Amino acid sequence: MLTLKILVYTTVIFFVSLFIFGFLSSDPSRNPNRK
Amino acid sequence: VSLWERFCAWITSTENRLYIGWFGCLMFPTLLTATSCFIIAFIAAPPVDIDGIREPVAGSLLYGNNIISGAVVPSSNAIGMHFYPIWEAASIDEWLYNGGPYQLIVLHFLLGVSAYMGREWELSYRLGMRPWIFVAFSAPVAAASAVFLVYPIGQGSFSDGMPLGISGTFNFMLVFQAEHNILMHPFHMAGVAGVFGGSLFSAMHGSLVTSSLIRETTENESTNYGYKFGQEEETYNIVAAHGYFGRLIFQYASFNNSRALHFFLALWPVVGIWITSMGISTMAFNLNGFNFNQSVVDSQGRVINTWADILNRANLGIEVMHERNAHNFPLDLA
Amino acid sequence: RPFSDIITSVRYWIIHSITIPSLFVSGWLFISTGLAYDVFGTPRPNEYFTQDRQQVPLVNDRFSAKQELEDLTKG
Amino acid sequence: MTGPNPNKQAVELNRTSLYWGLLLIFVLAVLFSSYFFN
Amino acid sequence: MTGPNPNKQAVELNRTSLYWGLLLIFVLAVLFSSYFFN
Amino acid sequence: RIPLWLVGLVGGLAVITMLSLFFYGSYSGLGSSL
Amino acid sequence: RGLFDLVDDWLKKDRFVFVGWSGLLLFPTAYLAAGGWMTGTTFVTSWYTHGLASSYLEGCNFLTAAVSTPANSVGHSLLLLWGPEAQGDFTRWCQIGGLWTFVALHGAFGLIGFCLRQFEIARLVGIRPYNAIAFSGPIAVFVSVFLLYPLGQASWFFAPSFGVAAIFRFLLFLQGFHNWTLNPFHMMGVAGILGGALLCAIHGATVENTLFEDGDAANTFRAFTPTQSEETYSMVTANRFWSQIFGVAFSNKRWLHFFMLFVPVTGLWTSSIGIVGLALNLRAYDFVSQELRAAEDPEFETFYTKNHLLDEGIRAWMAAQDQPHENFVFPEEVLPRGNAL
Amino acid sequence: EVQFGAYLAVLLGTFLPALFLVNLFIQTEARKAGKAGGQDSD
Amino acid sequence: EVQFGAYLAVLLGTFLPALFLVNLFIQTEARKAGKAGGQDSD
Amino acid sequence: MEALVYTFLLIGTLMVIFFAVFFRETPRIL
Amino acid sequence: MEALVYTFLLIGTLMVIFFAVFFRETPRIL
Amino acid sequence: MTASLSNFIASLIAGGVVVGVIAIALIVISKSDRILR
Amino acid sequence: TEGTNEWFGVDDLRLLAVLFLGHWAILSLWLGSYGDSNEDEDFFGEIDYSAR
Amino acid sequence: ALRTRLGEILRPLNAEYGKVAPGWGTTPIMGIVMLAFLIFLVIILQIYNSSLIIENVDVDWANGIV
Amino acid sequence: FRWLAIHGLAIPTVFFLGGITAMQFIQR
Ligand code: CLA
Ligand code: CLA
Ligand SMILES: CC(C)=CCC/C(C)=C/CC/C(C)=C/CC/C(C)=C/CC/C(C)=C/CC/C(C)=C/CC/C(C)=C/CC/C(C)=C/CC/C(C)=C/CC1=CC(=O)C(C)=C(C)C1=O
Ligand SMILES: CCCCCCCCCCCCCCCC(=O)OC[C@H](COP(=O)(O)OC[C@@H](O)CO)OC(=O)CCCCCCCCCCCCCCC
Ligand SMILES: CC1=C(/C=C/C(C)=C/C=C/C(C)=C/C=C/C=C(C)/C=C/C=C(C)/C=C/C2=C(C)CCCC2(C)C)C(C)(C)CCC1
Ligand code: OEX
Ligand SMILES: [Fe+2]
Repeated sequence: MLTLKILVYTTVIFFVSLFIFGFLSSDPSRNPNRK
Repeated sequence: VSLWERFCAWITSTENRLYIGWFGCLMFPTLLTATSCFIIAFIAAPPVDIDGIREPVAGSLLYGNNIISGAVVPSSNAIGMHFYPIWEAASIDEWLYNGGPYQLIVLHFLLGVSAYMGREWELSYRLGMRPWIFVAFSAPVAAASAVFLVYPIGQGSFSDGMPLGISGTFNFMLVFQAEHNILMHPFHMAGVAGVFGGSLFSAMHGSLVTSSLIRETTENESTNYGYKFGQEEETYNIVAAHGYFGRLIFQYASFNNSRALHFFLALWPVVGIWITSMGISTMAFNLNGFNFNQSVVDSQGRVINTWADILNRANLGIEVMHERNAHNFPLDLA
Repeated sequence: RPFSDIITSVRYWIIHSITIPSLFVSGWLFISTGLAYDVFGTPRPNEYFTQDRQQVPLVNDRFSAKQELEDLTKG
Repeated sequence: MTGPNPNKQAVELNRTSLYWGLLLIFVLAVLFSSYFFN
Repeated sequence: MTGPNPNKQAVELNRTSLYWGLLLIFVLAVLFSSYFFN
Repeated sequence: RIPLWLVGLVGGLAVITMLSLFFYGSYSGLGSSL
Repeated sequence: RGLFDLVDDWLKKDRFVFVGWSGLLLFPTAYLAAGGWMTGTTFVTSWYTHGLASSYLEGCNFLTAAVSTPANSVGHSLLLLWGPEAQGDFTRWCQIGGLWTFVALHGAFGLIGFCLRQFEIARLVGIRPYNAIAFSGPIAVFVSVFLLYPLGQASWFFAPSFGVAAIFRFLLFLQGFHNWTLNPFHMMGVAGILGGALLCAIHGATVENTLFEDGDAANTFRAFTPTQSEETYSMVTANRFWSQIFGVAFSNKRWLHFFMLFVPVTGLWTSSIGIVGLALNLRAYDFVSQELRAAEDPEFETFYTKNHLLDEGIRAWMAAQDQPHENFVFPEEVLPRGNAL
Repeated sequence: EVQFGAYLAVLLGTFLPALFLVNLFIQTEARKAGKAGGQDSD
Repeated sequence: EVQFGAYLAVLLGTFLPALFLVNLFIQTEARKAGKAGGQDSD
Repeated sequence: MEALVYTFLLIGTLMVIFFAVFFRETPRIL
Repeated sequence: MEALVYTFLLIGTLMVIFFAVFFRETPRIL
Repeated sequence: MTASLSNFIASLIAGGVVVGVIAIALIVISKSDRILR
Repeated sequence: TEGTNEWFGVDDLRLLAVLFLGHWAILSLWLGSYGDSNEDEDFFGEIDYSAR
Repeated sequence: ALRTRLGEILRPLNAEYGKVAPGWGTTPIMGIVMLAFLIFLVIILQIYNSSLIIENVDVDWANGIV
Repeated sequence: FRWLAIHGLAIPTVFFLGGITAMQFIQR
C-alpha cells in the first residue's frame, strides 16, 4: 500500500540488475577451458 | 582486485556448496518467496471468493481441511486476468479475500522455475559439460506454464487456473474434461504414450543393467557395494544384456550402442511432454479435442450410439454441474 | 539369409506380385459381397432397427441367450 | 546352550539409506493420515 | 569443516542397565496412567 | 537386383494412399454424420 | 540322447525368434489375443450387449472401436464357444460378447507365457532375472483390472472393453461411481508413473551430457564400440553436477539402475492393490468430518465438496445410457442441473 | 468419559523413552562386536 | 468428528518405524567405530 | 486439534529434506 | 477401550521381568 | 449326459488334439533337425 | 487504480528514484572493473579472453 | 552334535540326504496325475460358474437341514 | 523355416486392409 510498493521495486531491480550486469561481466570467458 | 570482480568470482564459483550462478540471483529470491508464501497460505489463509459470487471457498488447514482437501485457491472471477499485487489492494484483508496469494505464488514460481532451468545450463558451462540437461527440463516447465499461465490467459481469468492443491487438481482435470474433451485430443494421447513409454523404458533399462552386473561382492554383503565411486572399469557386461534383449524380441530391435540407448531414454518422455503441454495450450484457446458425437447413423437417419456418445454423457454431467451458481446464460463461454 | 537381401531380389517380387493383389481383392470381396455381415452377425445399415422392434435390442437371459438372439435377428 | 553359531552376520544401514527410509515413512504418514482421521 | 574433534567418546549401556530403564518406564507408565486418563 | 530406396519409395507412397484413404472415409460413407 | 533331450535341444536352438519351452504357451495364446482384438474391433458389433456401435463396419474409427464386454444377463460366465450360452454357434457367440472373454483369457495366458519367456532366456544367457520380476508389474495391472475387477462386480459388463475410447469411459466411470482419484493407491501409482518417466528423462539427459571425447567427429553416437571396458560417461562429473544443482545425487551406478526399476514397478503394484479394493466397493469416497460439517454448516465449501457435485453429474447423466439392461428411465426433473446450464 | 489426549500421553510415554533405551543397548553391543574383529565387525 | 484411534495410528505409524530405522544406522556407525580402534571403540 | 498433526507431518518432512542435503554422506574417490 | 491400555501395561511389565531373570547377563569370574 | 456335460467332454477331446497335433508335429521335426555333435 | 496505462507501473514520482538508483548502483559497481577499459581493442575469435 | 533322546528316534528319518532314483524314475506317473488334477480343477470351476450343468446339481443356496 | 513366422502375421494384415479400404466406400 505505497510503502510496501516502494520496497518491492528496490528488491526487484536490485536482483534484476545483478542479473543484467552479471552476463555483461565477460560471462562467456568463465569456463573451465581457459581463464 | 575490484569489489565486483571479487563478487563475480564468488557467485560463479563451483566451489560453493550449492552453485548460485547468475540465474540464482533471480532463482533464489523468487522461489523462496513462492515457498514462504505457500506454506503460510496452505496452513493459515482465510476463504477465497473464487467464483466471484461472494461464496468463499475454504482452502487452508486452520479452516478445517487436510492435506488432500486443502489448497491455495485461485483468484477471483471478479479480478480475472488483472494484475492484483498487495499494494493495489487497499488492505491485506481485501487481498486475501479476492484470491491474493495465488498470483503471488504463481508469478514468483514461473520466474523461479525458468531461472532454475537456466541455472542448470550455467553450471554445465562452468563444469565442462555438454549443455543440454536444461532442454530436458523444458518439458515440465512447458507443462507448469501451461496450467498456471497459458490456460488462464486464453480463458481470460486466473480463476480457471489450477488450484495449488491435491483435491484442487482433480477439480481442474474434470472440469477441463467437460469443457475441452482432453482425452480425445491427440496431444494428451501423445503424452500418455510419453509416460507409459517413459516408465516402460525406465524399468526396462534399469532391469537390464541390474541383470548383467559383474560379480564383485559376496552373498552376505549388498549388491551395490561392487561399485566403487569414480572407478574406470565398466560395472556390467553390456554384451550380456544386448544378447538377452536380442533374443527376447528379436536381434535387430536392440541398441548395441549405449549412447544411442541413453539418448532414446531422454527423447521419448521429453518429446511426449512438449507435445502434451502444447495440448493444454491449444485447448486454452478453445480448440478442443475430437468430437464424434452423433457420428454413426443408420440409413433411416437415427443416431446409433458409440463409445464417444457414452463418453459425451459423462462430459455432460460435469458440464452441467461445474460452477453450479456462477452461470446465468445457456452456454459456458468461459 | 539377410532380410534386406530378400526384398531387393527380383524373384521375391515375382512371387508376391501375384499373391498380394489376389489376397487384397479377396479382402475386398469379403466385404462387398455382403459376406462379413453374416459370419459375424454385424447389422447392416438397413437393419439396426426394424419395423416392429424400434428399441435397442438387449439380451436378458443367461441360458436362452441363443434363443433370444434368434428372436431379435429374424425381423 | 550349545556352541556359537557360525551364521552370525552383521546388519548395515548407511547414512544414505537412512534418509530414504525416514522420508518413506513421513510421506506415507502425510498421505494416509487424512484418510485415517476421516 | 575443521579437523576431527579429539573429544569424541563412546556411549555404553550394558544389558543390566537396560532392564532397569525399561522397568523404570513401564512402572511409571502403570503409576501415572490412571491419573492422566482421569 | 533392385535399389532399396526405390522399394521404400513405392511402398512408402503406398501407405500414404492407404492412410489418406482412411481419412477420406471419415468425411464420407459410414461414420461421417452426413 | 533321449526323446526329451532332442526336443529340449530343438526348442533352444539359435534361430530367428527364440521359441523355447515357453513359446508353446506364448505363441498360440498371444496370437489369438491379438487377432481376436483385430477381428473384434473390425467386424463384431456391440449392438446387442451394450447397444452401441464398436466396429469398423459400423463407421467407428480407430478411437471409437472396441471389443466390448458381454451383457449383464450373462453374469460371470466364461462364455465358452461350446458352452451353454453359445452352444457351438460362432455367430451367436460373437453377438453375446464371446470374443471379449476370448481376448481376455487367451491374453492372460499370454502374459503368463511371456513372463515365463523372461525366466527361460535369462537362464540360457546366464543373467539375473530382474526383467521377469519387473514385468510382474504389468501382470498385476492386467489381472487386477481386466480380471479381478469384474469378478468383484456384478458381471463382466463392468470391465474395460478392449478399445481406445472404451478405456476412456472406464476412466470416467471410475470417478463418478468410485471416486478413484481420491484413493491413496492411485496416488502412489501416479507417483511411480510420473516418477518413472522422470528418471529416464534425467538418466537419459545426464549420460548424454557427460560423455567422453572418443572421436574427432561432432556426432557422439559414432564413438562407441560395444565391447569396450572403459565407461562412456564421467560419473564423477555427473555427481558433481547434480550435487550442486539439486543438492543430492547418485554416487552408485548399481544403485541408480536398480532405482530405475523400483520406482516404475512399485507404482504398478500399489495402484493394483487399490483396484482390488474397488471390486468390493471399498472405496475412499468421503471424508466424513468434511461431510458432517458441510451438512450442518451450509456455507462451508472446499474443493473437496466441489468434486462430489461433479460426481453426481457423472452418476446421474451417464447411467441412463451406461446401463441399458437396468432400464433407468430418469425424468428430466430429477437430473441434477446447475443454474442455467 | 476419559481424556483422549491421555492415550497419546501414555503410549508415547511408554514407547518413545523405551525405544530410546533399546538404542543405547544395540549400539553398545555393536561396538563390542565392532572391536572383536570376528564374523560380525565388517 | 474424527476418529480418536487415528492419532494412535499416525503418531505410532510415524515414530515406531522411524525410530527403528535410526537404530540400524546407529549400530552401523558403532561397528565402523568399533573396528577402527581409535578413541571411540572401547 | 486435528490440523496440528498435519502441520507436524509437513514441517517434519521438511526437516529430513534439510538434513539430507547438507549433512549428506559425501562420496569420496579412494 | 480404556482398560485395554491398563492390561497392556501390566503384561508388558511382566515381559521385561521374564527377560531379566532368564536372559540375564551372567556374571563370570576372570 | 446333459447338453452341457456332453459338449464339455467333446471340448476336452478337442483340447487334446490341439495339444496333440502340435506335439506330434513337434516330435517328428525334432528328429530331422538334430544338431551335429 | 490498477488498469491505468502508466509506464512500468510508476504511479507516483517517488518510484522513479527507486528505479534509477537500482540500475545505477550496480552499474557503478560494474564500471569499477569493466568500465574504464580500452574501447578500441578487437579480436578475431568467437569469444574474448582479454582481461578481468 | 548333541545327542538327545528324541534326536535318536528321529535320526533315521534325516540320515538319508540326496539319494536319488537314477534316471527318469516315476516322472511319467506324476504327469498323468498332474494332467488329471488339471482336468479336475477345470470341472469344478465350470460347475460353480454354471457353465457346466449337471442334472440334479443346482448351484444355489440350498436348504441345509435344520 | 521362417516363412511360417512372418506370413502368419502378414497374410492376415493385407486381408484386413482389403476390408478397411472397402469400408470407406460403404455408405448408408
Ligand atoms: C504368471 C506366471 C508365472 C510365472 C512366470 C511363474 C514362474 C515360475 N513358477 Mg509358477 N505358478 C504360477 C504362475 C507363474 N509362475 C501360478 C499361477 C501357479 C499356481 C498357483 C504357479 C505354481 C507353481 C509351482 C507349484 C511351481 C512354480 C514354479 C515356478 C518357477 C519355474 C517355472 C515353472 O514351472 O512355471 C510354472 C509353469 C506355468 C505357470 C505354466 C502354466 C501353464 C498352464 C498349466 C496352462 C493351463 C491352462 C488351462 C488348461 C486353461 C484352462 C483354465 C481356464 C478354465 C481359466 C518360476 C519361478 C516352480 C518353482 O518353484 O520353481 C523353483 C514350482 O514348483 N509355479
Ligand atoms: C496425471 C495423470 C495420471 C497418471 C499418471 C495416472 C497413472 C495411472 N493410472 Mg490413472 N487416472 C487419472 C490420472 C492419472 N493416472 C485420472 C484423472 C483418472 C480419472 C478418474 C484416472 C483413472 C484411472 C483408472 C480407472 C485406472 C487408472 C490406472 C492408472 C495406472 C495406469 C495403469 C497402467 O500403467 O496401465 C498400463 C497397462 C498395462 C500394464 C496393461 C499391460 C500391457 C500389456 C502387456 C500390453 C501388451 C501389448 C502387446 C504388445 C500387444 C499389442 C499389439 C496389438 C495392439 C496388435 C497408473 C498408476 C489404472 C490402475 O490403477 O490400474 C492398476 C486404472 O484402472 N487411472
Ligand atoms: C499351420 C497352422 C496350424 C496354421 C495357422 C497359422 C499359424 C501357425 C499362425 C501362428 C503364427 C503366429 C501368430 C505367430 C507369430 C508370433 C507372434 C509374433 C506372436 C506375438 C503376437 C504379437 C502381437 C506380437 C507383437 C508385439 C511385439 C512383441 C512387439 C515388440 C515391441 C517392440 C518392437 C519394442 C521395441 C522397444 C525398444 C526399442 C526397446 C529398446 C529400448 C530400451 C530402453 C531397452 C533397454 C535396453 C535395450 C538394449 O538393447 C540394451 C543393450 C540395454 C542395456 C537396455 O537396457
Ligand atoms: C533451491 C534449490 C536447492 C535444491 C533444493 C533441495 C531439495 C532437494 C531434496 C532432497 C532430497 C532428500 C531425500 C533424501 C534421499 C537421499 O538422501 O538419497 C541419497 C542418494 C545418494 O545415493 P548414493 O548413490 O549415495 O547411494 C549409494 C548407496 O549407498 C545406496 O544406499 O541420493 C539419491 O539417490 C537421491 C536421488 C533421488 C532424490 C529423491 C528426492 C525426492 C524428492 C523429495 C520428495 C520429498 C518432498 C517432500 C515434501 C513434502
Ligand atoms: C478371432 C478368432 C480367430 C482368429 C484368429 C486370427 C487368426 C486372427 C488374426 C488376425 C490378425 C493378426 C489381424 C491383423 C490385422 C492387422 C491390421 C488390419 C493392421 C493394420 C495396420 C494399420 C492400419 C497400420 C497403419 C500404419 C501403417 C501401415 C504404416 C505407418 C504406421 C501406421 C501404424 C499408421 C479364430 C480363428 C481363432 C477363431 C476364434 C476367434
Ligand atoms: O471460472 Mn473456473 O470454469 Ca472456465 O468454463 Mn466458464 O469459467 Mn468458470 O465456467 Mn466453466
Ligand atoms: Fe543407464
